[PDB]
Amino acid sequence: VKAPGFGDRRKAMLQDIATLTGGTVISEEIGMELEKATLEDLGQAKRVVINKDTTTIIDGVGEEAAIQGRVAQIRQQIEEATSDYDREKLQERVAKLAGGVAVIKVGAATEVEMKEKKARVEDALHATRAAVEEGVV
Amino acid sequence: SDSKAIAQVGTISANSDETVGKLIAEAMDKVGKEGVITVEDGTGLQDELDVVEGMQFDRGYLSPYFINKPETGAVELESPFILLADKKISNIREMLPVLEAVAKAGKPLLIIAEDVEGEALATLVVNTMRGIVKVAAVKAPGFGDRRKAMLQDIATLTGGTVISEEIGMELEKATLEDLGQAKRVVINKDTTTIIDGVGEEAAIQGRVAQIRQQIEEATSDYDREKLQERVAKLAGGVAVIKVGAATEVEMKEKKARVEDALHATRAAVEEGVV
Amino acid sequence: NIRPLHDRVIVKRKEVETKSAGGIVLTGSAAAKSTRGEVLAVGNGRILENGEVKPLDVKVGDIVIFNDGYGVKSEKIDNEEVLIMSESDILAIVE
Amino acid sequence: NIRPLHDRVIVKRKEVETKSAGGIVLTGSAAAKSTRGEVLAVGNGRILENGEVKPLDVKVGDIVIFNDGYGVKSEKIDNEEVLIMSESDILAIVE
Amino acid sequence: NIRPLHDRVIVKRKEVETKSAGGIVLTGSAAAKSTRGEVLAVGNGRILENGEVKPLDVKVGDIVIFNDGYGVKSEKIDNEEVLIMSESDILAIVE
Repeated sequence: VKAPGFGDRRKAMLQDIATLTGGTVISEEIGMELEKATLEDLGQAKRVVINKDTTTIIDGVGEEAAIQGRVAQIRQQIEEATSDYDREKLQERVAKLAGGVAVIKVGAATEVEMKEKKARVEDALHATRAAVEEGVV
Repeated sequence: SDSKAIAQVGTISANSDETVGKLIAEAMDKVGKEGVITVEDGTGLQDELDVVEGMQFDRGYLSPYFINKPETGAVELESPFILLADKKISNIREMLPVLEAVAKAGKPLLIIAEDVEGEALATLVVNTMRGIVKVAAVKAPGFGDRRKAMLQDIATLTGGTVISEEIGMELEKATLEDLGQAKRVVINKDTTTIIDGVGEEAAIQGRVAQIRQQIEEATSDYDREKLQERVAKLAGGVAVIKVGAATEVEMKEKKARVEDALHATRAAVEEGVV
Repeated sequence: NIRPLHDRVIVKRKEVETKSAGGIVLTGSAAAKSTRGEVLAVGNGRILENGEVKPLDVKVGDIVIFNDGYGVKSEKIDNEEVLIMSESDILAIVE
Repeated sequence: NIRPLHDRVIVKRKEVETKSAGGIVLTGSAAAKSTRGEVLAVGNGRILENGEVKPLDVKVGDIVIFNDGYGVKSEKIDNEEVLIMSESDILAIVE
Repeated sequence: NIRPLHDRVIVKRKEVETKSAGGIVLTGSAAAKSTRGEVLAVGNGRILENGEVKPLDVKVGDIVIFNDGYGVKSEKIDNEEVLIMSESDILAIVE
């Protein structure tokens, strides 16, 4: 399969997969060659399912402390982020490493109804986030 | 001349805002007579003052693998050498003598060069993680003649010699005498700071004196403010005031008031009050 | 076993050194391929114009200096890479 | 210690002079690389067509003048630069 | 003092003539470099295939005409320029 992302974020994603699976990234910029790779540079998992569009890695073998260290690092560069796009990308990365990702599909008969309902659902989701982070009146 | 009168001037010029006057008086007291103060947009709702001591230039490390302190994501070197290379480095063959000498020395090294290509950077990052040498590499600030001038300024502050082809020296023949020294070097993603560098004072006073003469012989305000920033870096400090406001129109109005107050405090210091 | 013909010699070249005059480790294009090798097979000898043959100057067991070029050839014998080249490609003998 | 093969000679070139007919020092591409060297190792001799070998005219200890080209090769011994090159590229011997 | 090796000869080039066939002086690319020189020292001689050496026909003190080319080399000895070239590049000897 192909490596996700384009550029530095691709490097970060590869390193995240290495942390989750307990492996070592083979790159020229740090000084190892793929010919000299051994079994220790290979990560391990329990089950891998690949489709036409998505690849999933389930129950990777890795000691937790690396995962908490990585997610802590990421939340530190989260606090030092300016644009919302960068912050939400790092939040996606933290969700992939530690939590989960949910998707809500809106069902409606037409397109105008779909757009109106989708806007309502986004308002609701923002309000629940705010009410969790600060409380209610 | 006293701080109370400067506070009063800054307050009057900011439309009777006591906090602006107090902040500007504190900034002028901390940064010194030779420092500079700038105003920029903030992120919170309260005004904040951040003052930088020492020399800082807006150049970060060339490879994230140099980081030895992932907690803050910063490269920290204690008592390193500063190798000021006034040339483009792509082949590692040139740096072997100085690297071996510093490895024998047993204390870190910092490379400020025009650029570092893939091969030399790869060799450096391979060596840093093996425990052989502690090496960090950053870019030389500026573009053109000002870049040369600021490399010379760092050489004067750190007590080193700039390695340039236009003077008649080669980087292979460099020794420890051409390398400067400092007390601490902290590098981030964006800024590099050199703290408590060794340098005999007479050199710094002479350099700032010359810079004052080309300050007096400057026409455009841009050149004058760049020269004043250089003098602040070598001798004084640099302070930045962030303006806090809820919206953008309020931010613009408050920022204009703060700039008015800063200009008035400068003028009142340089000529007096009525 | 592999035996050459006439004035050809089969060698195996030594591994490229990493550290150079200290602890500095060279990685990438900096570490050029080594031009020192160990002779394994030696031919019978070069054929002269008149017809008689004279023995090789290089003996089995010595360390030789050679120049890489078009005449030098690489062969994968018994899962081990070796170099096959003529005598004229030999420059000097170590010790 | 290294010994050349046949009619090859190992030399080390002299350091490039800085001053030129006075105190003017030359720096950059102006100071061309020196074409004078000191012989260290001398081979046994060139092989004739009939077969016998004759000794070289150049002896160890003299100063030679040579023309740099493709046949001249540089190699590192004892962390020092030496030139392994054919005798036909020797032009003259000083004194 | 430098002595040529084998069949080479050391010559010094004559100064380029300025006035040609009258008082007209030539300046620039018009005055082509002179192809007449004076021999200083002569090598022992060329080596034959069988092994013996023949003395060179050119003797020291004569005036020679040669062809400039890649085989001719220029050397700076005693702060003076001389040409190092083979005997085959000698075309004819004056008087």
